[PDB]
Amino acid sequence: SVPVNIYRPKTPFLGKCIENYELVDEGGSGTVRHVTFDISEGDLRYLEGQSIGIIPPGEDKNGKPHKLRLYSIASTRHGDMEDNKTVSLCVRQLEYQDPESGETVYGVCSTYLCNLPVGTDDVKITGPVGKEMLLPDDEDATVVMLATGTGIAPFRAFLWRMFKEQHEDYKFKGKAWLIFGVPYTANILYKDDFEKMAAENPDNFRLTYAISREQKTADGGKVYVQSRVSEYADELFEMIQKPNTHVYMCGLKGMQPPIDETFTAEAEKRGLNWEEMRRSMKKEHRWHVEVY
Ligand SMILES: Cc1cc2nc3c(=O)[nH]c(=O)nc-3n(C[C@H](O)[C@H](O)[C@H](O)COP(=O)(O)OP(=O)(O)OC[C@H]3O[C@@H](n4cnc5c(N)ncnc54)[C@H](O)[C@@H]3O)c2cc1C
Repeated sequence: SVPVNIYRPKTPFLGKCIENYELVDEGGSGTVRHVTFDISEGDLRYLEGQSIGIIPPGEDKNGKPHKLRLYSIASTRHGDMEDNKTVSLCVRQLEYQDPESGETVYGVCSTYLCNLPVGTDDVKITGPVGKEMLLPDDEDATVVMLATGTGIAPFRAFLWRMFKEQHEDYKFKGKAWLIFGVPYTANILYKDDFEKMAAENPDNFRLTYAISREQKTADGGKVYVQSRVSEYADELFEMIQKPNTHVYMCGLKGMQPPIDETFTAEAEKRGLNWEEMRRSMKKEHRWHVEVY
C-alpha cells in the first residue's frame, strides 16, 4: 500500500517543470524556491511525508551521471493542483566558501532546481522513498511538528491534507502543533497558507514561530525552535505522555543536537529520562526524524 521506487535511479521519470517561485520575501535571507512538476505522463504516486530524487544534469569527472539528491515532497498526494497530476518541492540553494581559496561554491542539484525555468522538460525524477515521515492512520492523533528551513516541506503536505482538503475516507479530528524556526518574518516559508489555516482551525491547529533575528529570549538571546521546546517543555511532555501523540522533526542536521539537548535538559529538570521516553516512542513508532 505504501509506494516506493516506482522510478529507479537507472531509468527515472522525465518530468516537466510547470512552476518555480521564490518563497523568501524581500528583506529575507537566502533563496528557497517552490518547484512543481507535471508527472501526469507516468505512474508516480506518493504519500505525504515521502521524498523524491532528482538527478541534476551533466557528468562527473569520469563521464558519469551525478548521484540523485533527495527532496521532501511539499505537496499532498494529489499535488497543488488537486488533480493528481503534479508534485512539488521546497528547495534551498546551498552555498559555501572554500576555506583555502575563499571561492564561493553552489550546490549542484539545488542550483539546478532553483534556476530551473518553467517549461523545462527532461527532469529526471526517482520514485517515492520513505516511510519514516508518514502521517499516522489515527485521525485523532496529536501531531507535533518541529521545523527549520526546508524542513517545513512535509508539514505543508500534512497540513493541507489535515485542514485544506476533504477526503472520501479520512478526516483529521486531532490536534496539530507546528513549531517553525526561521531567521526573519520574510523567511517564513508559506506564511500565508499556515496563517490562514490557523485562523480557520483555531482549536485544532496551533502555529508557533521562532524568529531568530526578530524575537529575543529572556537572556536576550535569539529564539530558535529549541527555545520554544524549552519554553513549552511541560506542555510537550504532557502531550508526549498520551499514546496518540506523534512528534516529527525535519530540517538540516544542525537542528537536531540542540533540540535533543533541550529535551534532555528539560527532562532532567523534571526527574524524567529523555533517552527512555524516546526509546519507547520509537518503539511505538511515534517519534519521526528526517534531518539532512
Ligand atoms: C531525505 C532528505 C530530504 C531532503 N529534503 C530537502 C528539502 O526538502 N529541501 C532541500 O533544499 N534539501 C533537501 N535535502 C538535501 C538535498 O538532498 C541535498 O543534499 C541539497 O539540496 C544539497 O545538494 P546539492 O546538490 O545542491 O549540493 P552538492 O553539490 O551536493 O554539495 C553538497 C556537498 O558539498 C560539501 N559541502 C556542503 N556544505 C559545505 C560547507 N558548508 N562547507 C564545505 N563543504 C560543504 C559536502 O560534501 C556536501 O555534502 C534532503 C535530503 C535528504 C536525504
